[PDB]
Amino acid sequence: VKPNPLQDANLCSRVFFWWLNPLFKIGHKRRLEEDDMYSVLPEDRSQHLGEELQGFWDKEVLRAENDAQKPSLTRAIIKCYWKSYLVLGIFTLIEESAKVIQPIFLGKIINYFENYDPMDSVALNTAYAYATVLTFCTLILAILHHLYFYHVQCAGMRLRVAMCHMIYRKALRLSNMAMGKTTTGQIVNLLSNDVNKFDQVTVFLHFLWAGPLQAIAVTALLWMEIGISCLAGMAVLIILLPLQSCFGKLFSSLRSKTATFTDARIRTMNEVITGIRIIKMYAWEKSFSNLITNLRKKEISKILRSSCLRGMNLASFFSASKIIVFVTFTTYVLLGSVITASRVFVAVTLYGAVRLTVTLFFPSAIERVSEAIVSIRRIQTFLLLDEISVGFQAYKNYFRAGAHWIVFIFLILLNTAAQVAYVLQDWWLSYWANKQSMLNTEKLDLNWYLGIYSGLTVATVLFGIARSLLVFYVLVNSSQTLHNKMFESILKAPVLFFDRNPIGRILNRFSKDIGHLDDLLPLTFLDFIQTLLQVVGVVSVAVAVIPWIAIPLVPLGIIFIFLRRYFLETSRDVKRLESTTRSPVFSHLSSSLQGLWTIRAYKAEERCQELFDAHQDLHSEAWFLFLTTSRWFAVRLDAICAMFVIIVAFGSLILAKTLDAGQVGLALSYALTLMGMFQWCVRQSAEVENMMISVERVIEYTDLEKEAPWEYQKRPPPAWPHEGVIIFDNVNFMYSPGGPLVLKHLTALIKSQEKVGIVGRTGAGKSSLISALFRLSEPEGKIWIDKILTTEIGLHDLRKKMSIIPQEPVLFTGTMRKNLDPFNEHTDEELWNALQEVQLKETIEDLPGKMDTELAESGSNFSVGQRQLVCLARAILRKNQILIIDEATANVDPRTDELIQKKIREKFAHCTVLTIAHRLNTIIDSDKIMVLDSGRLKEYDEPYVLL
Ligand SMILES: CCCCC[C@H](O)/C=C/[C@H]1[C@H](O)CC(=O)[C@@H]1C/C=C/CCCC(=O)O
Repeated sequence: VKPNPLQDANLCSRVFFWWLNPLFKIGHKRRLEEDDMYSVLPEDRSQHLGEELQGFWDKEVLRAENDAQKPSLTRAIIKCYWKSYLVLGIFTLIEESAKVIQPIFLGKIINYFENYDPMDSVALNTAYAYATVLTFCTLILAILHHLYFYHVQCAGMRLRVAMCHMIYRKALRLSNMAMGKTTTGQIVNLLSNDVNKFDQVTVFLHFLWAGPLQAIAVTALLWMEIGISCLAGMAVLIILLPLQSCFGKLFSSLRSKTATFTDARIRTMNEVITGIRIIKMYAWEKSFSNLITNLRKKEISKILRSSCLRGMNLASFFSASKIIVFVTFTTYVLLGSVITASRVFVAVTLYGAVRLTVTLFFPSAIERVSEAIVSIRRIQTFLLLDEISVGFQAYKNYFRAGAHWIVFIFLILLNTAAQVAYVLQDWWLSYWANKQSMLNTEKLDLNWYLGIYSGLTVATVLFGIARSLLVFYVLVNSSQTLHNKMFESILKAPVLFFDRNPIGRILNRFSKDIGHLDDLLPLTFLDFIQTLLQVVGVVSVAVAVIPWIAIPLVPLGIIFIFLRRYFLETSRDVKRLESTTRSPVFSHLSSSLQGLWTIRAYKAEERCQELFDAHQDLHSEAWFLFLTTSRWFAVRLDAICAMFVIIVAFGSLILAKTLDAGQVGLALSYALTLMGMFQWCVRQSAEVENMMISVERVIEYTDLEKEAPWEYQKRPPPAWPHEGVIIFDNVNFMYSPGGPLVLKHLTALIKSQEKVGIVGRTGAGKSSLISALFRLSEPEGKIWIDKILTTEIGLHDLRKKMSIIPQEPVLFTGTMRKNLDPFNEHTDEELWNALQEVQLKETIEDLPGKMDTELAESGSNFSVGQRQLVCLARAILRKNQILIIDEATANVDPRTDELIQKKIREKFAHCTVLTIAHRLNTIIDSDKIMVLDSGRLKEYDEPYVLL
């Protein structure tokens, strides 16, 4: 088979995942397909994860049913998986007591500088010990965390694989009564949407008892340094939850109404893309343009506000750590105390450690657990019922369609000032401290020192708020202007581009690509640039204090660029192995649920269980690699993220003779903040470059074929239907640019007011004479129509004067006044006269409005007879001279067809008609007939000679 090295691998070799290199050495050159991924451990099969839980649940049900109570399932899980989490809790108890010891040994190094005598070696080694205790917590946090994370992630897939097994095992004991009620759709939703929530629960399960413990320890440590003034920093940290939950539940409404706005646009686009051969022939391209532009305008007007909300939320998350420190320290200073450099940065670090975890992790865990319990209750209710007896162009084209480059020069200067203020606000405190220490009572004036601080604090907020809104606007205008180009381009592409491409493709494009452009890109771009600018400030602050930390940074910045590619090469292959191996599970489940009776008839109900186990083991294999390949990278990254700190600290120590406390504390407090942002910065770029493919494929349009224009300048006479004389020549056809000809040398002669009929063999080019008059596909040759050609005149000026009668009518979503006259150019009584002349006046009398009778379901409420009648009404009201009749007889014999034929024969004042048909009897009494052979034509004078 494929023995995996996860076993037979000593310790100190699976902490760095040293056993997973050959896979990368292989995938680097060959694109492993399916047979290069290892198997699973023995204790990860389904037969081993399904039987034990089934036994526990059966024992629970028995014990319960014994005494009068209701049985539960959340007690049969915990009875099996308690030792695992009992052991996993020790670590999270050990790593939460390390984020509290760093700031306590950071405040003891700084204290060496305030009291510094160069000729004293008994107090310099103790500082080295303090700094050494500070390099053992970073290793724990950064290196030993990625194995505990893998294990707590693997502790969920076991549950998710155990549930599905018993679920399926239950789906083969159902009785007829209980089966006919529930639909298979819900049984598959159980497995496709619910169990998939057990992979995130166990991750967010320890933030419920380790969140309320960290805050107490931190607010008890703060009291020993500064005092009561700590409370003034914990009140600006509990208000954010109220002031954000309500705003989010307000935000949801905008999204709801935006969706209910945009659904109609997609519906109308679906209705347009199908039936384009009728619109392009009736010249009705503008109405849809207008009633699409309106909806798009409304959608944009409703999206702007949501975008502003999200931008303000991001800007509030950016600069919340500056409103706490300002208040607490202005209070600590106004009460009567003095300021030093050993308390400030300790408090800074503690605040930064608390606010993040509390306000970002405590809320999500509750939602996760609630969803999990809901899913568990659903599955429980199920299990108890009865049984049986790219490139840079793709960025320019997307950024230069948003605004002039002046805006791209303004937002740069707007982004490169918020960070400057973010750093100067902190530098001011070090300046204050170093000026205080030099005293011996000539105290310090508070006005200056305390006003400059408020100024630096306000500028940050203003410059952090403006940027988000500006970026959002600049990035939404781009989509706003691309969609219009796309739409206006599709209304002119010939029909050739349509019959080869399927509707689903274009519609999925218009929906999903635009959704991505309008919803997700700006947020990711903004977060990425923000988290990328924070790091540069950290580095530039650490360098300016110790210029000798620029020599190793270059060796450390060249390994990242190669490692990223060495990983991404084979990281973009496992996703395919996951998806393609996941789909067969649902496929087999659906296939097996239907064909059930044919299974119970025979005593073979376990073979399918073996097949299901086999089909799930492959997904287990392909999922066991995702976690390991995601963890093989974070360790190497955290190695650097942690070596930086060691370098900084030991440099500060071996250079204690040429600096002071303020700047070293400033450097350390910024270096101890690098373990969270680096991962996010390196992780968002992946999503960005993944979803830019929609941008790429959208610009595939905006540059396509383009037929002749709609209107020239050589206008025709005010009325040029005078004498319909459609003469012909040796013109030919070409559907494809180099395809076969379906018509050869059709030189004929049609006279004014002469009803003509065309007969032939179905498939010999009988339905191709239509594509030359309306010139859908520009043919070769000459076609004179009343002393003038059809090639030196715009399409509209021609298509508008030749009325067609299609074979299969179609109705459009709207009133009964639009389908007959979308452009108001006639009078109501005229429409009434036409309708009553087409034998339909009482049919609309029944309905309420008589001018607002909405019809839907693609004209399903009427019969083909009424549809042909209303089309004849269109033709009548149009009142043209030429008339092109087509027919496809598949209706019934009753008075419908007889009446339409009588009307065609009597109503029209013998105005240049020419008919098509297949039934020989339909074409009778005509003047001249056309027999269409397999590519030529041999007509005769009258039907009296034909037979
Ligand atoms: C500004 C945000 C700083 C904190 C983000 C933190 O570094 C999470 C990073 C992500 C990144 O994909 C790599 C990694 O290990 C984390 C993946 C897990 C995310 C969900 C649980 C995060 C969780 O434990 O809560």
